[PDB]
Amino acid sequence: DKCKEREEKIILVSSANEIDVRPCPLNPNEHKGTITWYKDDSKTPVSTEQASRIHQHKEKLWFVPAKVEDSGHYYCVVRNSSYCLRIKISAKFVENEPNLCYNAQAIFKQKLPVAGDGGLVCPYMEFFKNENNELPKLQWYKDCKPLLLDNIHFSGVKDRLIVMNVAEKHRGNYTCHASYTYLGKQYPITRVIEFITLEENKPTRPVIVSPANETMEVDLGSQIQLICNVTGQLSDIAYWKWNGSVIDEDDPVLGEDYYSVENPANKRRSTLITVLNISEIESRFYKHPFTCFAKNTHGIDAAYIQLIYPV
Amino acid sequence: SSKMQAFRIWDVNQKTFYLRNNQLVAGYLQGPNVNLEEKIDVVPIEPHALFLGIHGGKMCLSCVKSGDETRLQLEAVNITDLSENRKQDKRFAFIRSDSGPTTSFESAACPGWFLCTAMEADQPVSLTNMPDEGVMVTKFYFQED
Ligand SMILES: *[C@@H]1O[C@H](CO)[C@@H](O)[C@H](O)[C@H]1NC(C)=O
Ligand SMILES: *[C@@H]1O[C@H](CO)[C@@H](O)[C@H](O)[C@H]1NC(C)=O
Ligand SMILES: *[C@@H]1O[C@H](CO)[C@@H](O)[C@H](O)[C@H]1NC(C)=O
Ligand SMILES: *[C@@H]1O[C@H](CO)[C@@H](O)[C@H](O)[C@H]1NC(C)=O
Repeated sequence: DKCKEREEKIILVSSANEIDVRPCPLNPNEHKGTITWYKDDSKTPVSTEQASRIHQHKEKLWFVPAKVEDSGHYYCVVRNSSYCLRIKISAKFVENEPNLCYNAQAIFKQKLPVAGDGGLVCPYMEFFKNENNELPKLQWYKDCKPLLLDNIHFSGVKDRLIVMNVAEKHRGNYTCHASYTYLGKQYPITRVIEFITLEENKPTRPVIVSPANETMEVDLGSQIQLICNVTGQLSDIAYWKWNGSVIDEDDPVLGEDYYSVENPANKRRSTLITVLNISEIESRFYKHPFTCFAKNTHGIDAAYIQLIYPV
Repeated sequence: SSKMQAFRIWDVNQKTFYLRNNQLVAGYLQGPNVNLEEKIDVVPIEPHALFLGIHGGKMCLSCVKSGDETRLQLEAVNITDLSENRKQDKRFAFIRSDSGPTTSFESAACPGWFLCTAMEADQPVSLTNMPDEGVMVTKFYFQED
């Protein structure tokens, strides 16, 4: 066919007995032609008369109201004098589980780190804005019981629920409810959101436990190994530097090796070792200290060893 | 450079990242589609500077300008093979700025352009020249797995 054809991986699950809207999932670069919807088979177009339940309006598929028997495939075609693309979407309509104000299959997972103030957003309400560009007044619930939006503990602003001082006690399945007036009639809207609290984990920085800005009596013409012992994530960068320069492979006297050991109790505190093998002590080595650097996104850490002649 | 680490990301409006026609987009994922969430693999250059990528660092995010059109794009380049000393590789680096509990990423190769998502769901992740405008979302929650 003279049309690109594409299938959407994302399957949106909606609630039955409620109004629902489905837009044609096209990237900005695919909005040149008019969109036209079709049902299970790419030849049968969806009704255009707003009076019927499943009908197309404003280039979107409307289920006024949606019913379980509507679960299936639909197609939206973007055609133009010299372009045509057909997307195969998948819609599924469920019903609230026994004595529950929602169905698990429609849960959107939303998380926030504790201690601070955060917000949950009632998904896909954008389609239901009145002609004056306002989203309908939402009423929030937590685990099917009403939620007091006292502007002190919870604040309902537009399409989001601002939660003051997130804590474990806020975990639960919230449901945002709304009522959209379509062609005189009024239909309900609900989205179930599972709120998960994240424990604020510390941004650990690499710690050099050895060397510790010390000196070492070494004889001329001998061979030594300078070991750098760092504690941190295995992903941390630990390396040696001499006179503000890094050890290059082309150095016939200075060769370094790297080896780390994972901590079986806490991966955040594993050991990273960087050994500097000095084949032979040269005069220049006593002129400047060997510095070991450890770093990551958070910060860097430095420690050195200053070689000295034995007294 | 050395090693990489997987991070979870989602903007302040709870949108997550996933691929649509091999193009990174932000939207809301439900139970079944939860597996489509893309984690961000990062390799730290220096503190507050890093390379961003997805799929085990097989593809990296970058900023390229066609004439004057600054755009974000995924390239098939292993994150570890990137070097801060190579001029071209600057396009894959971002500067991490932190505002309390949120983070923001500025393009190292395209100064002034920050990573952003749109208010409307299921839109591609892009770069904004005007973080002040507030029309696009520039704040995210960047947490290491
Ligand atoms: C939300 O409900 C599901 C089942 O419907 C349950 O497994 C889950 O634990 C609930 N979420 C929370 C945060 O309790
Ligand atoms: C590194 O970790 C600690 C440092 O005190 C010690 O138990 C271990 O032997 C050290 N190993 C090396 C090679 O420095
Ligand atoms: C490295 O050390 C040498 C002397 O040991 C010095 O002449 C040189 O300038 C140093 N390198 C830099 C970049 O300063
Ligand atoms: C070691 O010296 C460096 C500067 O050369 C400094 O940054 C570091 O904090 C020192 N280490 C200690 C334990 O004081």
